[PDB]
Amino acid sequence: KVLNVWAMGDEAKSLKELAQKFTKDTGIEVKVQVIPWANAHDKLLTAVASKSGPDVVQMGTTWMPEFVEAGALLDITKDVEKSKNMNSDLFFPGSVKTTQFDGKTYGVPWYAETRVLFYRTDLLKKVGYNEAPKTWDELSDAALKLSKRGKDMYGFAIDPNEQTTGFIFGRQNGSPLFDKDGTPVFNKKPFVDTVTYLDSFIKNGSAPDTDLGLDASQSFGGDGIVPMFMSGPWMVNTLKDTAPDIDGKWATAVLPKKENNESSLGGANLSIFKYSNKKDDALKFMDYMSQPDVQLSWLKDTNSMPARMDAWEDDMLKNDPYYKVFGEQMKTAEPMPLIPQFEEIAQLYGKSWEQIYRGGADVQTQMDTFNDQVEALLKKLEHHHH
Ligand SMILES: [Zn+2]
Ligand SMILES: [Zn+2]
Ligand SMILES: [Zn+2]
Ligand SMILES: [Zn+2]
Ligand SMILES: [Zn+2]
Ligand SMILES: [Zn+2]
Ligand SMILES: [Zn+2]
Ligand SMILES: [Zn+2]
Ligand SMILES: [Zn+2]
Ligand SMILES: [Zn+2]
Ligand SMILES: [Zn+2]
Ligand SMILES: [Zn+2]
Ligand SMILES: [Zn+2]
Ligand SMILES: [Zn+2]
Ligand SMILES: [Zn+2]
Repeated sequence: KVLNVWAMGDEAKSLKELAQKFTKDTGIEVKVQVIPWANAHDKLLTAVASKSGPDVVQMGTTWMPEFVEAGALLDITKDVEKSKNMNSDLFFPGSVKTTQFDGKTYGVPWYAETRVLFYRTDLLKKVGYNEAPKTWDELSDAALKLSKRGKDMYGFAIDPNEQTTGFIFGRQNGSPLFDKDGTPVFNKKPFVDTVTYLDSFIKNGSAPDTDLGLDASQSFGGDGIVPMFMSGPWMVNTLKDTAPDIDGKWATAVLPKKENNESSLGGANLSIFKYSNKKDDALKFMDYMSQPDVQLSWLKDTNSMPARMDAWEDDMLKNDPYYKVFGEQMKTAEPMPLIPQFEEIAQLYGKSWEQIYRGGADVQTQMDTFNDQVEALLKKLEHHHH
């Protein structure tokens, strides 16, 4: 009788609260189970293997490729086209891409995350920039200048464990990452030149090449040791809460442009488990969560940005100087390639990046080795294919 909803994390307090309001509204009873992130993969596969699980599941966008192939997620194409609040035109195009496979829809975008430039407005002004850097040459130039402030002063952070960063810059320089035949092209000139460009901030001392052990407040606040970096919407909240000393001294901006300035697109979708016996009630719970005002309540309780475009007509987003920039970036942002072993490929990239920035490898030779590893990884599907 009760609609089982799987949410991911340590806590699902805010969703329980919206689920209790949904129940008061619809007479639909909802039980939210909290699945720790390090158990969700195997928990969901177990549900598939046992043809028994929740009715609605929170799906990280990068997990969609594997759970669609695994048969975990119901084809809801027909149901969402005739819905009020779940139609694909109502969501950011990149969020929509994460739901669509062989022309079919396996979920509804719920909340979206994209990566923007965080910068110290006073520090950029100091080195001659009235606005955020707008191009790769400016990001390079502004960062080298900021690094000459002092001994352990920097200009820009390249996070060596951030999976998106390499590929976001690659696409900006016109790498498609995989060609039309699915062949990896990490060793071709648009991607190789991108990695040379990222490597230049390390070699020139404008990006840290070790773990400085600074939290965001410590690195970005104060004198602004690392005065520019890239992050998601969660960092707005963190800076306001942990670095009040820099109030009115920082902003977000859209990423600097090369051929384009497009960012990554991630977050979560709501999907129906394939063997749900309550599809009707699942679709009703999902359509409530797709309503603009619920997306805005969710944003207030958890700072997750709406995937529903109409929510962005609210003043708390439209006219917020931090979040409006995430809204603009969202418009053209592109999910990381939606294949089941992307996270492995991100990881191989991480290692190659390390061999360059730390071990001084040649960029072209190292990208040749990386491209060969991706090819090998793709041939034998050791993980995540079904
Ligand atoms: Zn919470
Ligand atoms: Zn080109
Ligand atoms: Zn060093
Ligand atoms: Zn807060
Ligand atoms: Zn609430
Ligand atoms: Zn408007
Ligand atoms: Zn585009
Ligand atoms: Zn290492
Ligand atoms: Zn060379
Ligand atoms: Zn192996
Ligand atoms: Zn894995
Ligand atoms: Zn394994
Ligand atoms: Zn897997
Ligand atoms: Zn496959
Ligand atoms: Zn399987």
